[PDB]
Amino acid sequence: SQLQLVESGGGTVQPGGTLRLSCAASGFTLDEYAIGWFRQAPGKEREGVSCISSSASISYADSVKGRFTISRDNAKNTVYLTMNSLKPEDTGVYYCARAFLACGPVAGWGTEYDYWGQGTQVTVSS
Amino acid sequence: GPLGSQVQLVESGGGSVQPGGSLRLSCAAIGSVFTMYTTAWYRQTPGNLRELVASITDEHRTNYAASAEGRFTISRDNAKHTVDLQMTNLKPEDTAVYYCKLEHDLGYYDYWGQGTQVTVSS
Amino acid sequence: SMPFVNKQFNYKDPVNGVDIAYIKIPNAGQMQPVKAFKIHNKIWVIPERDTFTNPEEGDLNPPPEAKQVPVSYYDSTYLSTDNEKDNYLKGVTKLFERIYSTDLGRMLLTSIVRGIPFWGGSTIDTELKVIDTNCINVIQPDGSYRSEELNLVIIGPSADIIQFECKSFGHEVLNLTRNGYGSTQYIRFSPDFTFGFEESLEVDTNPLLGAGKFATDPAVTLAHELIHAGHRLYGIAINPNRVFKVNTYEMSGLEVSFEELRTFGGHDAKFIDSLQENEFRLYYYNKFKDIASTLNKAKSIVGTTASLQYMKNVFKEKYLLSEDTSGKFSVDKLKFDKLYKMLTEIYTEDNFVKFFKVLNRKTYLNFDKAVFKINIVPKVNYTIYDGFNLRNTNLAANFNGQNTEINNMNFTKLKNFT
Amino acid sequence: PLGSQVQLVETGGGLVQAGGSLRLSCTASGADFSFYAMGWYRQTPGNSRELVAVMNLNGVISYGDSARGRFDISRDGTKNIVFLQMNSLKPEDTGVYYCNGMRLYTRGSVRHPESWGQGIQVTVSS
Amino acid sequence: QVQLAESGGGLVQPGGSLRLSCAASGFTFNRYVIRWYRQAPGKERELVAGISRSGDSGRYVDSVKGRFTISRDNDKNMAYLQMSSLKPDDTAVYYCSALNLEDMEYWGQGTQVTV
Amino acid sequence: GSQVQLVESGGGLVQPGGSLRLSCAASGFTLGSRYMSWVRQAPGEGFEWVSSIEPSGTAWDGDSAKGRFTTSRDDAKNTLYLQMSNLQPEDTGVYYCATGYRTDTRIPGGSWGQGTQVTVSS
Ligand SMILES: [Zn+2]
Repeated sequence: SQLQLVESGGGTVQPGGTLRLSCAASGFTLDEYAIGWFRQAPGKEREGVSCISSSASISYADSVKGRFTISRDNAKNTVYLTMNSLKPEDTGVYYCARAFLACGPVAGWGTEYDYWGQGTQVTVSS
Repeated sequence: GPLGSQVQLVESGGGSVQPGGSLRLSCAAIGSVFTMYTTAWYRQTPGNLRELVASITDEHRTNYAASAEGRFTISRDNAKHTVDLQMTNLKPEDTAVYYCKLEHDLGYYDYWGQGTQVTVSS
Repeated sequence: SMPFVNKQFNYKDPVNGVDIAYIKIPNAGQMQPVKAFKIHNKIWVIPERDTFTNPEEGDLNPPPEAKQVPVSYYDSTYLSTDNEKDNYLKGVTKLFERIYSTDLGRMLLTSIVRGIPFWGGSTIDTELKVIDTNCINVIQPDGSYRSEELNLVIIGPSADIIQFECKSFGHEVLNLTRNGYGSTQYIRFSPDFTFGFEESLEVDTNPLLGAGKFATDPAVTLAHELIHAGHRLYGIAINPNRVFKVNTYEMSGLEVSFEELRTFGGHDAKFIDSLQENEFRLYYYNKFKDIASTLNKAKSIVGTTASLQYMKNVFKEKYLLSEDTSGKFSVDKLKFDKLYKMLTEIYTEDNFVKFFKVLNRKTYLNFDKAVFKINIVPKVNYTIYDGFNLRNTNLAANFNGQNTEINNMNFTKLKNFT
Repeated sequence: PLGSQVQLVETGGGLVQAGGSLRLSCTASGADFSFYAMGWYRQTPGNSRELVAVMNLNGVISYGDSARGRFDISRDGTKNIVFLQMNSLKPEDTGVYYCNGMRLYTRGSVRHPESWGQGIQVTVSS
Repeated sequence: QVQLAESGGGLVQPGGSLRLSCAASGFTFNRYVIRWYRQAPGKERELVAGISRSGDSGRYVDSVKGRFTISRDNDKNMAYLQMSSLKPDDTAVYYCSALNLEDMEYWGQGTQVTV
Repeated sequence: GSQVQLVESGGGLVQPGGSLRLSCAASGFTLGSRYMSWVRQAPGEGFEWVSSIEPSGTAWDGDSAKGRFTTSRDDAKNTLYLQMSNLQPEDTGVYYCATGYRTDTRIPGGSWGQGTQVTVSS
């Protein structure tokens, strides 16, 4: 009923480690919403990470290909980001944002992402 | 009040046999436009990935995972809206919960069964 | 398991500018803003008599009596009070849920939600631009207004209450319902009435026998119009000048369009020749190729804060286009064939009758017998899963719920057409 | 212009003294059908177009304000031939009289524009 | 009754100029799109120009871009097709049409132009 | 047009049949670009929509305004007006200028003036 996006699954890992983030959606259905993952490190811009459209069309930022996998459980109305080979550079708060039907671009997106969560913290440090 | 799924995948069969034994899996799709779905069987063990075993299209074109080739046969009834998996020469490694998937051929949405246990042991 | 209409609307709920708001439709500048309800993404309901879409139908005055056809019904007072508008709104939402509760209806409504009218409105080929008649202006609580794209409006009927139809604004050079682009569809419809028909085919296809013993399930009627909207949103409607004369009387000169025959389905839809069928599919396969080409050559976008690549991806989602590693779009013939066959052969009135398990005219070439007042909003009268044929009552069998004699408390005959 | 194949050729206008009568006539050509309703409209100098008398094949007749009792409309069966017998004419009946033809339609049938004649002048002196 | 009366056509020399006009009556003109078609004796009808309801915007078939100009006067319910650089192919019967709702298209009588 | 201010004036004590002209000075946004509504409230009662005006300048009347009250706007002065005539005791109440079309309830994001008192008594 009420609109909500809740990221979870973050934490502190070491370089080379693994984390699976969750993005639980309420108030709307993934049958008609794309979900993109974003991250913001302290002092730098937001950057796109990956997006999975309503028909499960999938895209990745270059710096993340072969390391992260985005996936989806429509029955749970949840999108997941499984992150392997984490590097210090991957540190930051990770957010998921919905967009109607289709994914935006990895960079240069617009207002198509109309709602997002409070984020979940990912720290990668020795 | 509450609304249920538009389509119900009713799986049946499976069971427990010894190595080399046979078992049949079946799934009745209730209420679906069966024609616009690929029908597939998957299997999953706890903590592991749900993996494809076999799929078949509305025209009855089949696709088998390497493990299923030569021992499993998947079939489809477009009048009754059912999808069957006949397993033969079963091995302990085939032990898993088996799930039927109705996969919309245009990517609109999917339906998944509840899961049916298959146990192979001596 | 999520409802199609995820919120409870009452006609008197205050506006919020998002899913309850006063709206204006394009090029109806002198129209008064009307209260509207966004029951689902891309789908709005306006509980008003349609005096707006056609400027030559700007009031509810009937024609002179001699000029009214037998199958017509006029009551200028219908849908004038807040209580009727509340009941109309909840009747429409309930019908949407009934449709969405079948796999066929879920599928159709999914097609409708993703059938966004194409952004083909610029004189510059490489510039994506909305067409303004595929938008409404949505008035906000702060008094500002925002232009919003939408696929579907359900509106109350014009002076003829029973003239249910699916219309859309045209364009100076584009025939949007037949070039693959699509356009916003306005469906004049009412859930407050339904039509009497006859279980005997001999009688149902005779223009004067019987008085309409059985009541059409209004979910089928709505689904019928939604099937037209599906054809029109994907720009694959059959030209209305392709018709066939009703050869059973004849000097009346009555004709039905191929678009109608296709929409009804069943044995009807086999009157369309197999040679013509393949030709229509080829034509629209080429129109889908043209749209993918236009998208590949798109260099800019105007009139939105959304990115160009997102808007390109919107239409990849609509037409189910393939994309290669260069980002180029193409039409996959297997997916287009399935999409086309689904829109035209799967989505039919006859197939909705099979999924609803209701009694229904067996052919489009029948004759209306009566119009009844109904009230489907109370759950003791009509349900999402059963319509009138409530499975937990004596109305469960023999379509007793649609039998206007057995279930006579649920139907008031307003006019015999015979 | 496929509808422009139907033509409403109208005859029988002219001059008449007040109190006399005229008979207007209209035959349609190019129709593979029988009109559901046919009738007559008029337009008097400095005033808009108003219904005089129209009749449908079920026998329903509609009239403008002063027509019933004076003006009799008739039709040759189901043929597209219609007559207007205008008795007790008066000077303010002066104007142009147009033929009108309306095809039948049902809820599910194809719709067609209505047919209109070019008009013929009626002028009654006082 | 909706009527569209077109005129301004006739016999023209290659390179000559023409102004087609259409008088519209019987419908709410400023809510209708206006089109100009043409049809040679042995060829199917062809759309040549269309203008938005308000005169906002117009588009043209390729064969006439820069040579033909379509316009409308919503104060007088008039539409025009000003032509120039006429070519022996441009000879055909030219039709003006008006439409607001798709499939509800009102047609004019036609005017023959020869080059 | 984020920070919005609306200041009404023109209220007064009038005898039946009399006339008043209400005005509302708007600041912080372009008044001519919004739908605005005149609303009234009698003591202990709900809000009654009086009239609205569109960005285009078209005014629409509620029952109390019809044939009696003219709603208008001076774009350059960012000011809305309600010319009242043939006032009657039942017109008594506080009169507000409020953003939105057909406004008759306080809605988050809507802005209101402070109101001006209209009293019609003999
Ligand atoms: Zn239809």
